[PDB]
Amino acid sequence: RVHTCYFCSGPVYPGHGIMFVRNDSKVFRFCRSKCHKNFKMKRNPRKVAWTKAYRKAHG
Amino acid sequence: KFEQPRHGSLGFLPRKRASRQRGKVKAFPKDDASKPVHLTAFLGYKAGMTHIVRDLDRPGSKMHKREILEAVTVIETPPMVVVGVVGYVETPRGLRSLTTVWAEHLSEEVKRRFYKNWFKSKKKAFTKYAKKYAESTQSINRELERIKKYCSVVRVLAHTQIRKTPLAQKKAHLMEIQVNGGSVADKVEWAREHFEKTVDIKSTFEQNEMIDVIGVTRGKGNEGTTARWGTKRLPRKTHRGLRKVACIGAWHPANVQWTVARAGNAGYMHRTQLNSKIYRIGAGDDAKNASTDFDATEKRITPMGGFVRYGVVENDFVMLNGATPGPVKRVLTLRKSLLTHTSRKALEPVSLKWIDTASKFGHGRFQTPAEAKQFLG
Amino acid sequence: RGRGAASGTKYRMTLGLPVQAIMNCADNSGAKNLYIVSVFGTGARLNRLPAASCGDMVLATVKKGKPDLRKKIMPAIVVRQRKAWRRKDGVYLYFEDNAGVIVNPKGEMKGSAITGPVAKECADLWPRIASNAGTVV
RNA sequence: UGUGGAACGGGGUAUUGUAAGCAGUAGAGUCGAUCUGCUGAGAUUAAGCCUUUGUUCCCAAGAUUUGU
RNA sequence: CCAAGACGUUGCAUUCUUCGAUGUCGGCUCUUCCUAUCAUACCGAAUUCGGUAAGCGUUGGAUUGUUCACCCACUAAUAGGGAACGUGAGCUGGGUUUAGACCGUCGUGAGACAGGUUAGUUUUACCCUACUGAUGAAGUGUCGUCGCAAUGGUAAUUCAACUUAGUACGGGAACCGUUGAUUCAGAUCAUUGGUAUUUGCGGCUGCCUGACAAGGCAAUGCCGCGGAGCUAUCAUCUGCCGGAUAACGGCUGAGCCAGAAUCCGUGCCAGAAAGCGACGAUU
RNA sequence: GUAGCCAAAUGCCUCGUCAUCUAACUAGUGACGCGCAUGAAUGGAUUAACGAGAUUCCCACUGUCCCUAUCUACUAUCUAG
RNA sequence: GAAGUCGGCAAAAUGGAUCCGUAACUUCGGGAUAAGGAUUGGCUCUAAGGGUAUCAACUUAGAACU
RNA sequence: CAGAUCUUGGUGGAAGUAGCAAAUAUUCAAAUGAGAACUUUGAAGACUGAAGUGGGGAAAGGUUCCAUGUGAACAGCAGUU
RNA sequence: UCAGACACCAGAAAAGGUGUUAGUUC
Repeated sequence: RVHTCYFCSGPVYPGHGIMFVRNDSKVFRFCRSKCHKNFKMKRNPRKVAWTKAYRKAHG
Repeated sequence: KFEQPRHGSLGFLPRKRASRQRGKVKAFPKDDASKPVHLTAFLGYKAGMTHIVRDLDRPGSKMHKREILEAVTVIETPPMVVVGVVGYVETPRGLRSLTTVWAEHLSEEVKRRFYKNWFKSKKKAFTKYAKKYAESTQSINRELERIKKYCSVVRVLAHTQIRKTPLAQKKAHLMEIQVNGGSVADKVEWAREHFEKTVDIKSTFEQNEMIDVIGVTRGKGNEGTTARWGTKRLPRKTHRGLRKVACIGAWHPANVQWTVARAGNAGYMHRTQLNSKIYRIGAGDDAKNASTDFDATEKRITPMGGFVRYGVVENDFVMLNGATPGPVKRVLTLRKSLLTHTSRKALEPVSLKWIDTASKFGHGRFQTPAEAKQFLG
Repeated sequence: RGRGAASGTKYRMTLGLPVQAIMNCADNSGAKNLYIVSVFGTGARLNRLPAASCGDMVLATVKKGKPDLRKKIMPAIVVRQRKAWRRKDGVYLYFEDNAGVIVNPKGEMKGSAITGPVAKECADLWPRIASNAGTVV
């Protein structure tokens, strides 16, 4: 099916990203390496201008 | 002491440039007079490739009836126009082309193939042949009767409609396609009735067939033994360099053996890729050709933003399994498989669930422009 | 062999844990890490290091942990792999660290529970590890 | 002398992360890091991306070698 | 070979060349051949021993310069040799290794040791051929299109699980089939990863252009992301059935039959630049 | 041949024996000594600090390697001289 | 993450300053920057530290805010 | 005289080959001229960055200093310098 | 079912072989 990314918060299509699992058994479905690398840099998407998480959480 | 298998295949050398740009069919399927008259090869152009989602109907597998993501290659196949017929007679020295008969009218596409400078020429090709076909149709009749009476192999001269593809080239590609099935008379009358007419790929192939794709691979230029043959990189301490083969031979024989890796051309080579399954034979006029039964979502096969370095596929196309030799927009040959096969993988019918048409230029996140605007504000 | 003791076949996934690799010990057997000395089902390939992936059975030594567990070779199963591998549905999976568990040659865990996520290939391949797994992703 | 070629322009696609300017009952403070609006903006985009009822320009030539 | 596997018996240093110099171990790399066969296939007996058989494969490490070795494992298996003890204008220099130095022993001594211990220059191809690949004059009138196939090359490999089947046979198969993996080969770049002069966008420091803005310099200043291209057993795709046989077992009673991973072809690569054909137009 | 020290840069036998270290060490360290052929200013035994000296091990680190790939400049390359 | 190699050869990693902390051993002098931790921008501010109400001068301590 | 790695001098094949790749880097216009990547002037872009690629001296050189003139030869391309 | 083919000479033996052609004696 279509999955919603965690960083950019846009839609993802099959075989167009990576899925990552942390120690706490939490699953993240990244859409592109750009959001992949930003998340490992611990960059908050709510402060990042191109993410729909920003566009929904800041009005 | 320790040994390893050789690097490279001795059956694919010399590793030289192909003498041909277009993939030559070096073997046609064995003739069966019981089968009806049909063509055995089609000639297309590599539009690009994409990926699909498919439900796998493979009993006994770990992912039976579970979705798989599968890469597919898109080859644009506009109908080919039959313009001639050539007869071959079996002799104690092999096949010999007894005679060749052409159609009355040949388009500018195929007339360019007979010229290097079509712009300068007086365009005299087949002008006298067109005349002799007009007044003297008897001579044509004797030639085909000679083909029927003497020749045992019949091959149609068919050329592509290159103007219909978004290619800068205006010369068509003209090749011989063996006509298998029926008597020699059946093949010749089939060729006569199909002169100047277009043969589409829908008749030749049937959407679940294992074919052989033939073409020249993309040129990688001159390469060293590390990349041309896959040899081990020498250690960092190596004086004069390390991307080489250390020992190219022994003292005796006092020569370099042909089996030793050397630097040289690695690419632009004629290959025959066996067992490629057609996943879909799409029609250019159909506006649903990229829509599956489970997906709807009216869309065309061309990805959003166009095929990279190819254009927009507006004619009939074929969606094949895996990869094919050669870069994009190169002419490719699709022949019927010579070997008979009854494997479950090769026999299972293919039902597409979804076809990706996102931008292959970049990281395309939108299948269609419509829902691209819906996600955007 | 290692594969004979497993239930069913396994798809070719990316190797990410070659020999000499130290990975976390994810069960409660008391070991802290595992040092891969060899991997089962490794044929003959010159200069090629044996390597493991999620669900592969390896020979490991305990570099740090309970002294009775150290200084010995015991079989292990790689349960978490930091190197991404492509599932046949097209999704690429990797874990936050490399991890394994202690097993006997047959495939029964020496420990009683697993801490952290467990690869689905490992769970499908080894029913006992799936039984002792808390979460399978 | 053509659904011709080129040089640009327009559209699409993609990359980055909301440009410069101006405005604010935003800003620790005693002018001022920064923030907000216009602004998923702006820049870039074939250099081996796609497409163009666009704009301007170019082309009916020299040389050379070849006879059953 | 022999009968009482014994006894027996028959077989598989020299100093010719080089001292107006042939670079002198091992490892790495790489290709080829051999069979005296470790594994694989197929047979014959009683897992073991045999026959055909070199098609295919024969590993990751620890110490040691190694060699013969020996350990820790994996594996279907980890067989043995030849190639100037294959391979230094291929490398490396660990071994050997003049000159420095140390130790022990021997010598009155200078010194010696086929004892140990340290440090110690590894030159040149641009010629010929060979081998890679790259053009190419001319027979065939010329040029072009479509082909033919002589010959040369050749490629696939192995394992597991399941089903047979807890059946045959009295604890435990195999034929078939199936799903997957190992090694190898040829491609490909949809997706994923890597790469950054896209100096594409953003960010950062020092200095400089009076400030702002916008730039520049820092032998590509640095940092993040980065399309395209390249590329990954880090990605994906693809990789057979004919004939004639060996061992060996039959048939009739030589001539056939069955018969191996063997052999030759189908297939796949090249196309003879002095092998050829059909076709087009012919100033 | 004392005090000492030792398979030590000194031990042929020899990969000496035992312990330690490692999954595995003809290595290293600790120990043992009928020591081919150790030993006291041919100085013996130690020893802080120091050493581009010789030898092990550990962490960190990494293209040394699994197994390569990509990029830049300069060559090579073609051209005029 | 040394599996390479005769050998970590080459490369990488570390690195300034401030604060905390610092073993064996020792010839008591050292070892020692042992080892190990934390901190670092910009900007608006105050707080002290000098000379004759006023002048001159970088140098440390904080406090927020970003 | 055919030899002596003969002597002296001359000339070949290699061969239009190896090569002319350290020191960031030049570009436009004009002038001169038979001729300009290289001379000169202007404009631009850069570097040495005061332990200089700056300004001087000692040792050594000896006229290389300066103006004018230029067929060659020399400045391993060029050259009006 | 990898015959043999001219001295030196560029090499093979014992023992067998329902191979075959001739002999010897019971």
